[PDB]
Amino acid sequence: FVPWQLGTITRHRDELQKLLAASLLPEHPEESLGNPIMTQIHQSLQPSSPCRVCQLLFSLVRPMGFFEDYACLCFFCLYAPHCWTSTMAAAADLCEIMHLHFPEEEATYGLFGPGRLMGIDLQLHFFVQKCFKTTAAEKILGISNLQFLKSEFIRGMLTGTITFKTSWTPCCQITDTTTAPASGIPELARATFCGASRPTKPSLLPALIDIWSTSSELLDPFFSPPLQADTSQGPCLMHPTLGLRYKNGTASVCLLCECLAAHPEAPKALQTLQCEVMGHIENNVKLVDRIAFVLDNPFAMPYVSDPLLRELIRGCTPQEIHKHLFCDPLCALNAKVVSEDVLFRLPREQEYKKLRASAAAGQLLDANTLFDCEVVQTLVFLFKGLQNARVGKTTSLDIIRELTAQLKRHRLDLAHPSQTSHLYA
Amino acid sequence: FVPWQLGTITRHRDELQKLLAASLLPEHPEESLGNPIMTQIHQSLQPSSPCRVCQLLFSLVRPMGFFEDYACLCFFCLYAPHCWTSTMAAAADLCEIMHLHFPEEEATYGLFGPGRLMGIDLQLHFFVQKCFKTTAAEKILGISNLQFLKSEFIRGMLTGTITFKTSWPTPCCQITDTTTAPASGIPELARATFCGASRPTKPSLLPALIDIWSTSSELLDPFFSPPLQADTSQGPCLMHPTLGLRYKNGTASVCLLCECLAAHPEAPKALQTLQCEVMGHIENNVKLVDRIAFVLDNPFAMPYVSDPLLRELIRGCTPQEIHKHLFCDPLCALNAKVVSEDVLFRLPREQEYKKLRASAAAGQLLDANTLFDCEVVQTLVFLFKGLQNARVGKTTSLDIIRELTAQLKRHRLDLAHPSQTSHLYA
Ligand SMILES: [Zn+2]
Ligand SMILES: [Zn+2]
Ligand SMILES: [Zn+2]
Ligand SMILES: [Zn+2]
Ligand SMILES: [Zn+2]
Ligand SMILES: [Zn+2]
Repeated sequence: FVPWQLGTITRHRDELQKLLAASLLPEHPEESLGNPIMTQIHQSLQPSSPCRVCQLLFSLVRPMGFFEDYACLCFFCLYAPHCWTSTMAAAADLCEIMHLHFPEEEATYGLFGPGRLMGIDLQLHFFVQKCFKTTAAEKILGISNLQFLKSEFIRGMLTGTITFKTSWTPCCQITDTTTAPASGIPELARATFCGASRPTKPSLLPALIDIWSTSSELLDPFFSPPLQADTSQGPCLMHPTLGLRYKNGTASVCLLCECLAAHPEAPKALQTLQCEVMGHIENNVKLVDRIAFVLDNPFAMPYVSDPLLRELIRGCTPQEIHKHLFCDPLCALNAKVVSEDVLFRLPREQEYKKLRASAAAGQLLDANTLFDCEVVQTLVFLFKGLQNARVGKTTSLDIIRELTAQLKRHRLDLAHPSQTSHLYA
Repeated sequence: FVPWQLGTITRHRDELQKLLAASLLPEHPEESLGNPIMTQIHQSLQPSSPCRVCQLLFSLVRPMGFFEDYACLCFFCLYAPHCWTSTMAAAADLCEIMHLHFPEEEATYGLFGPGRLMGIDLQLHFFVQKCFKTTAAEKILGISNLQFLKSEFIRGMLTGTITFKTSWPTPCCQITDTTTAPASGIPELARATFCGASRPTKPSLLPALIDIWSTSSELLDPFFSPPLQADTSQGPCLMHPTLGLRYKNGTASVCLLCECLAAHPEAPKALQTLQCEVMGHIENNVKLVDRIAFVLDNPFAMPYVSDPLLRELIRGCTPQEIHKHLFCDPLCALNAKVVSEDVLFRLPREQEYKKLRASAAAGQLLDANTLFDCEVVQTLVFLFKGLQNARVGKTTSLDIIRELTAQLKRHRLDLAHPSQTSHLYA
């Protein structure tokens, strides 16, 4: 069983349809007193609510093919960026794990939608809170403080306003002066996915473009949206920012972060683009002009094989590319955690079988070895929260002050977060 | 091809008139819902919009001496003050460079105006942001923070209010790197090319200044005819750093002595000699504005100035304009520190000039102005002019003033205290 397979998405087009419909915003929220979808998402974001996915799983465990297939999904999620595509894929792969190991269970059918799992529940379990990580007991209270803050500011993005200064061991491996520097993905994963030997799994770009052009205007039939649904903002309740807002030629749903999780050569295609932008021009041309100059060229970016991804990146505005490579802290967090090999290279069966054994034995899920820091993660969500919701000016500049300090402690070079918050969505 | 030539201005009177017309303010701005000129300038000042001049250039390369003629223009700007005249000259010399090396492409004609280039675009590219300086890649992010601040406060001067403490942050420049020697002058290649009494000077740009600004403004109390429905009391001020002409205490937001620094070959040394006369001749406690009046009442004043036009202009300025320029305004101080009258106005020796161009086209001479170059001090100067010409909160206004005073002392610039200056002058 392997995650991130476009085929798994098409197989469950029926169930996902229930998930995609349930992840759209109401067309006219002001004309109803409530809405059951928003009520449940809002409930998932209250700090003392149960985790609906953790509760589903415990329901099923009170085989062997199951702890080893589930631990694969967890490992893939741990090495995946935070975005819509990762939630879609984790949704599909959770269907498959449930249809594989539990075909007789009623929880397996009608898995998504109102009263069952929702997009936000996937986000919380696999990406925001990472319930699957193996963590020591003495780290539990500390983690809950940070999870509390994340829930509050994510809920703020849903409802529109916020209700830190009171609330705020080295935090991670980077700030750890003892540790040996990060090699890369752990050894067993490098053995299993790496090497010129490997063909690619199918790209998720077609599904992404279908769903989002059908149910939003992000890009100006797998998914059919209802009316009394907001077809201008897409299935954004599966995205970290919970909405689609436009500013300065950018949008709150970053398309290049979607590419990091939906296409096999996006991680490095962008890393080389960043290198071309910094290195080719040797004078004081500003970053959005450098991007226009690099991508003005008719052959632009030959290092990218798939002409579709090339067509997409060259179609982005210089502001979208500026925001993603140099400004937004969540884009920076997304780029540092992804492993394009784990996500998209077809695994070698001999090495994969030990990986499943090791992960289900609880050995590869303690931390993302490329980047893993709940402190920086939390501030990234706090920042996106002040960017997308009403927040007090004084806490707002408190977050900005601390995020900048941590960005430097962790060797992440961005424009100043206050500039980023002025410029972009 | 040599920049800063009155002749270059004269031949392109056609394109340059179109720039001056597009550089006046609306006559009655409140009676229209918008204005395409103001909308575009305001668009050029947003931090994530492209540089129109950079975009013109890349569109033109996507010859063998274009890169060297453009690099000469850049070198001159680097050693030119920030003012109307320097924007006019860069406009003219950009025309000339386009007719020499790109005469069949349509971009060259209709170079200026709505939908094309504007004064703000020339100012941003050649003077405020200096896109041509050779900068290391690892320093770009930091630079964009400072350019952000500059754009915002210049945009405030355009619209009237501002929309620092959040964004503000090794020596910053050669002045505060106290392990280096104190600056002596322009590079050797430039010294060889421009210096020596043997060298004849190019024509004074003062007539062009005096003509254009008297026909389309009141700054002085036909190259250019202004349209109707335009504010003919403020001149082509959208080519000037303050984006308007306002008056206070016998001064105006357009400083005439800064125009002279860029428009006339002996203004830099004349004013520095005047500064010595003002400081040194009186030996008792007479105020600076009276000392200025005493030096310039004498009928034989400033005999070190040969050109009687420059001499009469300086002597006609009010003691506040001269007080403001020599002792108070921080943008006037930066302008005096950056300018080289030799580069701008002495006829180059062609054998050494060929070496200059090769160096400048190879990027070696555009790393930094060796007389003064500090983007920190540049940014604070634009912040201060912004609080002076636009609505800014009291707490952030007094924050700029205190940081600017600290940097002024750290860079050995002796000015009156900026709070005094902000109270006194435009
Ligand atoms: Zn969970
Ligand atoms: Zn950390
Ligand atoms: Zn992104
Ligand atoms: Zn430029
Ligand atoms: Zn300095
Ligand atoms: Zn001046």
